[PDB]
Amino acid sequence: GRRPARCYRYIKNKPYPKSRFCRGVPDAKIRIFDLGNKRANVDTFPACVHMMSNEREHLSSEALEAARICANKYMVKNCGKDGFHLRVRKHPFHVTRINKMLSCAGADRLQTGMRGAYGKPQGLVARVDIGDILFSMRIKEGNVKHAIEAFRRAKFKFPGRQIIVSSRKWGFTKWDREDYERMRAEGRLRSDGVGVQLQREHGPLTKWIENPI
Amino acid sequence: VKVIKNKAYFKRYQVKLRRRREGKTDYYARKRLTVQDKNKYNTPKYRLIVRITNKDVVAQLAYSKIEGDVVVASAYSHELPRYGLKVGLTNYAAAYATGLLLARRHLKTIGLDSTYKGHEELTGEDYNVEEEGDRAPFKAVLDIGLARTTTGSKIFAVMKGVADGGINVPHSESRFFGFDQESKEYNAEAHRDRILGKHVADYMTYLKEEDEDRYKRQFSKFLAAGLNADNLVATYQKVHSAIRADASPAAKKAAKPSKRHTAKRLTYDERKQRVADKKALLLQLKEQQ
Amino acid sequence: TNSKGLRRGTRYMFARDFRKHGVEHLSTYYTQYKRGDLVDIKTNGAFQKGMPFKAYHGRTGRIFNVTRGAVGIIVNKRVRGNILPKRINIRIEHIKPSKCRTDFLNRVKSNDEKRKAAKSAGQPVPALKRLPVAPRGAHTVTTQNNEPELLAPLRFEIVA
Amino acid sequence: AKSKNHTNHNQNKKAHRNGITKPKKHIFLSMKGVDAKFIKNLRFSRKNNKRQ
Amino acid sequence: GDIEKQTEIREKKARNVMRELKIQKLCLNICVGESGDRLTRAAKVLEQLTGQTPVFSKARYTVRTFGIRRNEKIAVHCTVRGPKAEEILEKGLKVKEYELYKENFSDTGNFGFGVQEHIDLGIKYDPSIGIYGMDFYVVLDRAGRRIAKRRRAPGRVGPSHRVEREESIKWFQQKYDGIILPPKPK
Amino acid sequence: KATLPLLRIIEPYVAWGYPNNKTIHDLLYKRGYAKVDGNRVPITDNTIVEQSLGKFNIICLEDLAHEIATVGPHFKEATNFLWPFKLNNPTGGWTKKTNHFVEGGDFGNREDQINNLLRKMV
RNA sequence: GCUUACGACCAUAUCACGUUGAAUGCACGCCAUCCCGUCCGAUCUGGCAAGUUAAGCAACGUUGAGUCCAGUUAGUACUUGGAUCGGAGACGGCCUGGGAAUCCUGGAUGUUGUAAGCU
RNA sequence: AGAGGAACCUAUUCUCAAACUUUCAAUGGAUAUGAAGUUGCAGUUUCUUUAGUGAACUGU
RNA sequence: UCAGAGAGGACGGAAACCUCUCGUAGAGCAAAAGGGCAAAAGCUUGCUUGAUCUUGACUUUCAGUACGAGUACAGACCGCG
Repeated sequence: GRRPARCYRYIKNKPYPKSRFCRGVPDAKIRIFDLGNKRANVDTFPACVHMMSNEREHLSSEALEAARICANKYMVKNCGKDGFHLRVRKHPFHVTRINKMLSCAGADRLQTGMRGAYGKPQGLVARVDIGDILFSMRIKEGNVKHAIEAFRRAKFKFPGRQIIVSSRKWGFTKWDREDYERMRAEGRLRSDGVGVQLQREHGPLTKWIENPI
Repeated sequence: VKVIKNKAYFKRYQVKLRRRREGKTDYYARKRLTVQDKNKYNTPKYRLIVRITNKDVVAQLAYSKIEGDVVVASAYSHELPRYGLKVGLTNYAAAYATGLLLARRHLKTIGLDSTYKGHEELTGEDYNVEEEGDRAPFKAVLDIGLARTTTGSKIFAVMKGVADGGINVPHSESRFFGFDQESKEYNAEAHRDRILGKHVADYMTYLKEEDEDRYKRQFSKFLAAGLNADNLVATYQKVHSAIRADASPAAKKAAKPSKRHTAKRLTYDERKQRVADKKALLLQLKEQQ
Repeated sequence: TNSKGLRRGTRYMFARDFRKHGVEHLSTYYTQYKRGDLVDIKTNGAFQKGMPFKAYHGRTGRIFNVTRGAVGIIVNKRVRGNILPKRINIRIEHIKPSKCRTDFLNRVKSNDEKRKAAKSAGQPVPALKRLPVAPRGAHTVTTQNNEPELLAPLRFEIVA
Repeated sequence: AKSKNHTNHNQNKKAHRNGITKPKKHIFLSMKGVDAKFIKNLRFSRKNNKRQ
Repeated sequence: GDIEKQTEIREKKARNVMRELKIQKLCLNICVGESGDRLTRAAKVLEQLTGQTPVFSKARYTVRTFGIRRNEKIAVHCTVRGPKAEEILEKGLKVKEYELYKENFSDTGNFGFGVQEHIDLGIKYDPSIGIYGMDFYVVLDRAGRRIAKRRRAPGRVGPSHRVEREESIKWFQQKYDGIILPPKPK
Repeated sequence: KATLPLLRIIEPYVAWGYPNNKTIHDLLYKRGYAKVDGNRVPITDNTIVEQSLGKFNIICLEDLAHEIATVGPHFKEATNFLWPFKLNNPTGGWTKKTNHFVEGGDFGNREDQINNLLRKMV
């Protein structure tokens, strides 16, 4: 069976990503990372909520997927599949190791002790720090209550302490809502699907004319 | 198709040295040609640069420094009309004459011409200036640049001219004209004839016999200068004699006033004004289209 | 334990600088080195011959021999409780003139010139000693067009 | 009974106990390891210079 | 206003004498796909056609499907410059009936074709030699290409001085009264 | 600049400050000792000062005090002639001795409060 | 204001497109008997001077890319030394000194030596 | 993960590297800081240079 | 001048060979990994035996021992140019 999370909770070793040196790493449990109305236009979901961590620990792929499913079910049932866009902002890339030992009577005969104790891959965990964003979501201003309740329900699936906050930014973009609105009215921000691109000044006036800013 | 010369390519690009980009200096050979042994300290190492343009032959003497080479002497084929020749300033005879002029000129300048006269009788036999008295002969190492080293090349013609003038240029007769690569034999008579331009006169006669029109088309300005296939050898001999008689550089003229012939770079305000004008014009066209 | 090869752990030490590979510029060879001069050692990876050992990289030494294309240098090396003046034959490409000694020579030249000039002109011998920067002296500051600004700490703001 | 146990714990203290000895000042006077040709010429020059 | 003068100056520049398209070279190729008697006879054919000995090109790899081994001579090729090139090109275009496809011209300004049998090129058949097909490739370019090919200080030819597909097609049509067939059914 | 770095290096182990006239005079008169041939000799007379610093025109405790206070041209000789002062523990005690002066402790630069401390220590 | 030979620093010099180019010069260029080298006078080599600035090359243009410099980021990140400092811990702040780098913003677009020459 | 022209191209975007890096600290390492020095004059050399040209040494 | 890409050419195809553009090394350099290298250190080719004889000095490990390996010279006889 899987070892308790307390064994690999805290960050102690250097990063151990899957590479040519570490082979035979089992697939991580969490595969999906963007749920809800992911293909939404930038303006569909102006309100944004973050779920930050207050601990420097390891978030297992199992825990990440558990929180994902919990929040996704809550929002699908309370607000519809096409009313939100949830983004898991943390990917499990750190590999933990286990030094398996036999646990039957007489195991000491075949046990190797501490000689050559380098472990084998066990699972994929995501290294987290204080202030790191675990979950993010963009929704309509009339669904912030559901967003906060969903993040509340999900945080109990993670170890340690998490804090749910609402961001001043326009959805997942990098501009506060007021500046985003002003720049979009001006013509400096071009739709980039979920996000937007800044249209800088410099360059040939031939492309300038296509959108005079 | 994926774009190859993109932002990352230009970010990572490293430009070769200026002269390698210009395809004008071979640095691998330059390092070996110009670098002096560190236990000789700041003693100059002298290099005889030979170059052939489409219409001229350049022979120079130089030595290297941290801030650029120092050319100490020079001689050009276009400077031969003072010693005679008006045409054929690129052939073997002109190259040899330019080399001889350079050698005599620099020996005069450094005050060794009287001590070292070199070979004053054109015979085509290999000649190495032999040390006389205490002062050893001036020494220089040949620099051909990017020219191919073939037997009978005009670069080696210039080198032979300098060596005959009396500058110690280390060399072998292998790449002189008249040296047979197969039998490894040297024909001093053939080399002398090539130096004196007998090949040019032979071509003149051959074309004159073959076709008059082709002969004129080939030797137009030779005839205008009055050089025919029975006078060229004597002309080259006279040129050699005049070069050996006098080799001081020609005097310099006065500096004429100069006026701008090219456009001057716009200022910051001018560039911004042009930007504004183009913006206004483009907006006008967009509105009217 | 580690292997004891010559170039162990020199991956970045012996590498060229970014966008600086290729042909070696010729001022390196044109530079003049004389016995008694001080030179810094910085290995050039592009020249595998006459390389200094990794322990002498970035160290300054004094030339004691000048060969055709190399120099013998005396470099101090720490070995337990003694400093050994090791002798190494390094090629020119791995060598660079040291500027500390030339700066000191310039200072000595200036000192001698000032002393000679003052003595010839009859002036008193001037001060020729470097002094540590002394504490700032007394002065006055004017507030005209520079009125003091009252500063206070700022309140905490939740920056999401 | 593992007995490899390498360390560098007290070695700097031991080295500094008696002070770190810097190299002498006459090491720059010897001509050991200098070019043979230069040394030969120097010997010839020194052999011939007239004292007075 | 200024557009008229710009256009007329551009046309006057284009009408310069150094911009004339000319046949830089004609490359003949015969890939026999194997070595030995057949390759030697193909070399004989090419020598007869041009007048200069060809050069053998060897395989770069090994392919069991092609029955080709690495470093084995599999092709014979030649390059011809000048009036002989013009004559051989005229013979090839006669064989092709002065007809070519729009896709036979490269975007750089060269063009090629092939002949199935060299007997059609005005060469008497020889039972010992046989019949060989071959590849014609005409490389056109203006004067001054030496800038990109000389050893000392090479440069790059200017965009206006470069050749293009439609200019090569116009040259072909005007010189040989060539026909441009409709594109082959894809 | 050649001495301030040393003070920063030795910050945790020293209390230092800017002595005043009374502090300097009290130190020189109550606890003045001279290094004479390696011997700690109490300065009970101006002749002791004159014997060693007479070459530099310092002949009395007042001259020595002036040299120290104004950092004269012979500050080095004047001070090195003085044996390091061996002060008494302050009457009233210390405060923390493990925290800087600005932390409510004792070590570091206490500026002109060194005079207050020395009024007890001396 | 320029051209050439040889350079030094090796993009502020590179790359893309375009305009202009007086004089020297460079270059393209014509020919292939001879020297020389090729399947091929394409390259290399040799003899020349009808023609051209078309290209190379030089100067200039571009709210040009790159490169370089500066500001901002920011006294921020990080960090030396101190505490019988806070906290269960992870960590956090304070005292004492050092102190960056991206994004973004603005500007610059080769300098120069020896020799010869043009104007 | 979508956006603009199923893959493909373009400009973006989320998250990472003990055996990635343009850039790059704080602590840290080394060297130098005059008499065994600086200026000249006046000799030696078979080394070096076309060359008193240099290099080095010598001098109560 | 490489790896590779684009565009053309009888049989020829995704892949044989020929041609032109672009190509900062994305190839190759006997081998492991890492450095280094573009008129080269890579590819093609000509000629060669310096992979020879001789003694010292030095670096690396280090006790500043030895071996091994290497560095810069000096003397001889040679190779290429």
